[PDB]
Amino acid sequence: RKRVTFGEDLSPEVFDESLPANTPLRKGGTPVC
Amino acid sequence: LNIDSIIQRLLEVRGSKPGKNVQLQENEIRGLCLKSREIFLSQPILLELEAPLKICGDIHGQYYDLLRLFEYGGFPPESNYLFLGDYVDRGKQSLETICLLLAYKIKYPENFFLLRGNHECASINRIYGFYDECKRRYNIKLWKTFTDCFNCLPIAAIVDEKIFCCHGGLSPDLQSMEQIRRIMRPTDVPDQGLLCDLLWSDPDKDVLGWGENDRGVSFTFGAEVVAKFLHKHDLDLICRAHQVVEDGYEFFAKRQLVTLFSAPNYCGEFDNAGAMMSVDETLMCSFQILKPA
Ligand code: NA
Repeated sequence: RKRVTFGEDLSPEVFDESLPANTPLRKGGTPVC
Repeated sequence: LNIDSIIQRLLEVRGSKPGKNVQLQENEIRGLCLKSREIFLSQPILLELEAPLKICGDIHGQYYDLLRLFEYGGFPPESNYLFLGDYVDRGKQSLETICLLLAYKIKYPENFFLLRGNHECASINRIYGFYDECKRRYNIKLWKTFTDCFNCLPIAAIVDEKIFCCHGGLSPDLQSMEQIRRIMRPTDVPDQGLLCDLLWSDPDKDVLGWGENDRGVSFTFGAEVVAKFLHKHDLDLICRAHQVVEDGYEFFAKRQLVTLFSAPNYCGEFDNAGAMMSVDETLMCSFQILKPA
């Protein structure tokens, strides 16, 4: 049966407000199953 | 209505210095409103969704941040999305924000979902920016067309019978989910009642049961109300938005409720990250944080 659980913390995607949306400063973590 | 062309034009600024406008034709925006409205009415007012999906909180017209969120989470249809409302007001580009979201709803109607926030209401967005933006860039008739569309948005979602999602929070009136289903659209947001509370209420650690909400609308609710609600409905989590939280997400009541707010550095006034909650096929929930340097 499916039940809510919480995954490990993921490092943030870091961005500069003055930079284009397609060039993040640091890639954040992405979840995997 | 050329949806692919509209999406391409909205996304052309992903590589631009932030702040550039996209000016669609007025008839195209009217078309987005009319077609999305038909889709919203064709789907339930209480959405029944399946994971995997990514859930986002307030955007408030911070269009470039929306583009950054999609860059991180995956642009539709790479990931399924549920947004919890508040697309307009406060930020500088409500129009681009809502146009992209409505365009994705039309393009991916079974994989992309938008709930109603308290700002998707004429009496609110008249004063907090959206009316002014519409009047300046287009006209008041367009604002009225958006209102007709917003009046048809769904107001809550349940994911895999376990996560209850809405913009604001719980209502003392909410005893049965059928009460949400019976709400007819189009509708404005009334000044009190079940629909109002779903868009407006807030959790509060100091409240016993239901209490005053100093927004001057709706209620606050305590941890015990959350626990009782989850147990009654065999749910595991409430996921809601509506309040700025420093880390982009914040738990309440021993992880029984989470608040998501997805507009980083809100209004240039707050010190917050944005977050979305990624829910995998097993209902394992992770937080993807978009953080300003
Ligand atoms: Na249900």
